[PDB]
Amino acid sequence: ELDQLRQEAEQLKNQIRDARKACADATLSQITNNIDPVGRIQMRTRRTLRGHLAKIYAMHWGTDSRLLVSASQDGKLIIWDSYTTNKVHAIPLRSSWVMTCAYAPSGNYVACGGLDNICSIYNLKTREGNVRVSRELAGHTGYLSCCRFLDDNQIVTSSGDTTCALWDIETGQQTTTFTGHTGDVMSLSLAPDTRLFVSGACDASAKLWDVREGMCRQTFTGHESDINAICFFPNGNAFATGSDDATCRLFDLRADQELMTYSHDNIICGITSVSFSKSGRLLLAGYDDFNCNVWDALKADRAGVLAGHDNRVSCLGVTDDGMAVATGSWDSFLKIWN
Amino acid sequence: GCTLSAEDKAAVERSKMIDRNLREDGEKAAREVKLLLLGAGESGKSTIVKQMKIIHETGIVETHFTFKDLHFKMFDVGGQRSERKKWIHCFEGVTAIIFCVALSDYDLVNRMHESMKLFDSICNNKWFTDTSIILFLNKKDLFEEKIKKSPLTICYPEYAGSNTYEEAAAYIQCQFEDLNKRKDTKEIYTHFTCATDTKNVQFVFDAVTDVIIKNNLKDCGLF
Amino acid sequence: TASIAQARKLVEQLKMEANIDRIKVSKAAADLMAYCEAHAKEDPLLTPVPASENPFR
Amino acid sequence: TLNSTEIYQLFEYTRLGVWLMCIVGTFLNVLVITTILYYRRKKKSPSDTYICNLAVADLLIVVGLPFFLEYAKHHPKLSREVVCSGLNACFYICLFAGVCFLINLSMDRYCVIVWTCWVVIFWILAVLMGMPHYLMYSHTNNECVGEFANEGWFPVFLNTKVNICGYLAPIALMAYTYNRMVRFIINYVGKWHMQTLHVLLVVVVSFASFWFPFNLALFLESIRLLAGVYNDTLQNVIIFCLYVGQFLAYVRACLNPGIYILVGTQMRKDMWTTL
Amino acid sequence: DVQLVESGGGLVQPGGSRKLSCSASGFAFSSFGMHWVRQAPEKGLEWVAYISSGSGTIYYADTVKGRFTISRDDPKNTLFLQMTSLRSEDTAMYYCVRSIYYYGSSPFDFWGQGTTLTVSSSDIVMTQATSSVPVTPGESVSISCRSSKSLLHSNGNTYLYWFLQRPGQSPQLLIYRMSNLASGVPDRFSGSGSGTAFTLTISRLEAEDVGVYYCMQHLEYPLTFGAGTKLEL
Repeated sequence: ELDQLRQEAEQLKNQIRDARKACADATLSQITNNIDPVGRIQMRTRRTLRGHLAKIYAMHWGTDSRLLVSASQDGKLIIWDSYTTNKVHAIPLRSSWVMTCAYAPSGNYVACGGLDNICSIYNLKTREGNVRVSRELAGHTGYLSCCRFLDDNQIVTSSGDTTCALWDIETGQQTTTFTGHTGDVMSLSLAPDTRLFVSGACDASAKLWDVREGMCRQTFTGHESDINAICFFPNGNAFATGSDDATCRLFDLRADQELMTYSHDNIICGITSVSFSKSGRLLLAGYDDFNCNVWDALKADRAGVLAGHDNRVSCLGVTDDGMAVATGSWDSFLKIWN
Repeated sequence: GCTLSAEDKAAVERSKMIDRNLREDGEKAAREVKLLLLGAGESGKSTIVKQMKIIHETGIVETHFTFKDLHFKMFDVGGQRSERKKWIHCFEGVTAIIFCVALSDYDLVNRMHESMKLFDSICNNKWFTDTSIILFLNKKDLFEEKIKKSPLTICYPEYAGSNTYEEAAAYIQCQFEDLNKRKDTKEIYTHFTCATDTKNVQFVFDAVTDVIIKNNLKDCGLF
Repeated sequence: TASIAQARKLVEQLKMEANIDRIKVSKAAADLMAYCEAHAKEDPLLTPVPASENPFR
Repeated sequence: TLNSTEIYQLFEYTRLGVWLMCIVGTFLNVLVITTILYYRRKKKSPSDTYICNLAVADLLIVVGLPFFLEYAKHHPKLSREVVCSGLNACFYICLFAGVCFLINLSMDRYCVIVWTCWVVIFWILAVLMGMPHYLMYSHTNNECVGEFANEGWFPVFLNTKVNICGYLAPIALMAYTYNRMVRFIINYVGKWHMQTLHVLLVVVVSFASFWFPFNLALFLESIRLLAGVYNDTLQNVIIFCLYVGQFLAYVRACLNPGIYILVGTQMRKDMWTTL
Repeated sequence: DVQLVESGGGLVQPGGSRKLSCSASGFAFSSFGMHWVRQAPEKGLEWVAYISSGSGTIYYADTVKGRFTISRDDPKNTLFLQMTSLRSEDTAMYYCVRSIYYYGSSPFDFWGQGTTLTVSSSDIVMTQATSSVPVTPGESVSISCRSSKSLLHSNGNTYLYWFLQRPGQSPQLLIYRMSNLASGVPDRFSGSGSGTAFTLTISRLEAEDVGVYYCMQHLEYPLTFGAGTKLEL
């Protein structure tokens, strides 16, 4: 009956909790107590990109570490050349309510989506000389939160109907759907070798999914409300999350536990975005208090602040070679720090 | 720019033309009036959009129309079953809110209390501290027919007025206005929807004008 | 019937998630620390590069 | 000062610590310019740009008055024909500049309530308007701040033209606009007590009060020169009128930003935070 | 598909005037810059005129200043050349070329068809060895083109372009900026070389690769071509 199944789930939860606790002899801090501190991180602003006329909601770096794309609520996608602050393309959208954007790893296509429950794929290289819509992918029943290219023919999306999906851009049909969350999925992150990915949702839990067969492998809890951002460590064996309780967290795949908590007593606002450095030593996080903090990821110390925006910082990214950091904000500006 | 090459100058000229087109498009799109349409399930939103769709030009639904050389756009988000707290901050900065309530629900499952809860949630929000609300009370005739048999006291235990339209409608209107807690900043406009054509859109037009004028006067006096 | 199927599916998921192999926290911490130590020289943001090879002058 | 010109001498000898007034006035002007210009033009409002330009005018006056005279202090061989030419221009040009921007400021409010190419055009117009008197004919045709030609068409016309198109036009074009605005606002909102509307009132009151005696002097001077010699009343009245006048115009140019901080709530606070 | 068709050529009395037109169809005309390039009856190519996108920049060759005028009409998708005081040295064949400039683009990618005009009775120098070398199908060949002034800019790019003209056709882009392979070109063509010394390498030479090869520089106006080297069986 139902009651025996609830008791069975309680016994399985107790078994998981005891098996996790039985292999936690030492802390990450005790191990990294003898490391020298990083010191002080002082980053200046090198470029300022202007031309948006409303709030900026997403951005993504190109894989050549020079070009990038930005999305805003005035109904434009803009492609920027960060070295000279020139505009390469400007794409008008059919819907002004856009919440995410992505850049293909090859450079040929660009993806977009928002409150219209549709993911749009745009072709950047054509004989006619203008950017045109290549495909529209429909089938989600809630707003689209994030999207990431795996290839020129495969894309992974997450939505506020508590599901994720994997698409086939040639055909336009879902090949696999990932279910199990009980809240709106808000963020998503691909592994470096592109065989697994993580998803963070509004039930205050994160899940590890396997791309080849749509099954969940591990579930990580510990937050208190509404994980908003997630990212992989460069090694591919750990990840970090950021939520509304003004706290970042570091989770480890192989030990299936929690390693460190990045919280301060003077910070009481939520976190919008999170990212790592190139070597995985610094953790950068954006907040609602118009700032951006830089944390020593191994000693859990505050190392720096980026304080050049006038409204909420909504998006944040680091280049592939690790030469610069880009931040976007609701005051309609993008800045490059180095 | 004296060290640039021949191709760099043409790239800069292309970027300047892109800037010009962006500025002209923003100047053109800054002359719109944006309204957010809300309600509690089946209230009569379809009737309002049908009887205001004077001209013609799931996800989200759009409607563009003109009335006395003034353009309006009305967004409807009744198909979003996800969490409202995660996408409502996209709609701050709209000109006004159109809230639709049906008067025939005072004895149905009441269902009026759900409308009261939604109005209290949206009127005292942290993003709509200054956005004006236009309130439509649809289904007047069916309320007239139903009140003659089912007394209003089934909805309000504290009611003590007469069982007739003129008193009960004013009592409902006051039990909906008396939920604002910022009577110094915003305002509530009430209109009992009538089947006669043009009247409803006229009321919207008058309200949006007298809201724009008070905004221009409130702000430009800052110094 | 729907609730029983949901409960059985949740029990099967938890039974599948409780049979993986776990390592100690100290070993995983030492592996993160070693990866951070090895790649220190190739991180521009940790150790600022001279202005002669900074593309954002 | 100069024996040949023999004007402004009695006040000029009795100048004591007027450099302190120049310092306390330039500090105000530069403070206002910094506060307006360092905060993204205070949300990039355009009407604020005009007020900042008005400060650029007032400072000119102080810079003109000691410096050239101080040069005469060091070099006492100067001739009346040249030094006056240099001095006069500054004074007159600033007057026109202020007037123009004041008028512009009024429009920037009026068009809102009832419904930098412009800046460059206005500055060019202001510079042009002063063409006849800034430096021509030297001493004979242009008074050194007060009186001239002790013993024809060009002075007579010049004086009346400035007296007419430099005083009456602002005092009417601002009083009428203020009347219409303050009468219109009441009907729609009734917000009579508004911070902005006081600024234009205090500005117009100051502009009418302070510039009055000097224009009175130039008026009666042109009238008496046209009509009768009247070497008694003419001399006494002109002497009395030009004396106090210059002092008033000086001090008003020095302290004009003072009303901005005393009355303007937002600008006072912004200026304290900026400092 | 992409098409550029020219008209307005014929026999002209010397000292007269004429107008040539170039109508495009198949692409976004208003986003491209346009060039007019002419070819003498038995010689190589020489650049003539250039009009920008948005008509904000116009350049002319050193020999047609004060005589020729270039213009465009965007709504009808037309490019015009007005020619006055026709000297006998203007007898040629005129081509209409499109080019677009942004980060990563490929200028000079589509060439027109050509119209024939028959008038009756500090520059950078690019050098090539013009002797028609013999080839056989299967082997590999190299082609050289040395410049007088270094084509390497300070931003890392080297501005050299390679074109191929098969017998009785219009030129075709092969290599742009000394290394990049054009779209639709088989991977048998390679381009390399340092400043003032460049090489084009063809491996496994087929039977459709006979023709004339030209090298062009795009460092600074006026644009200059090479004499052109011929491959024949």
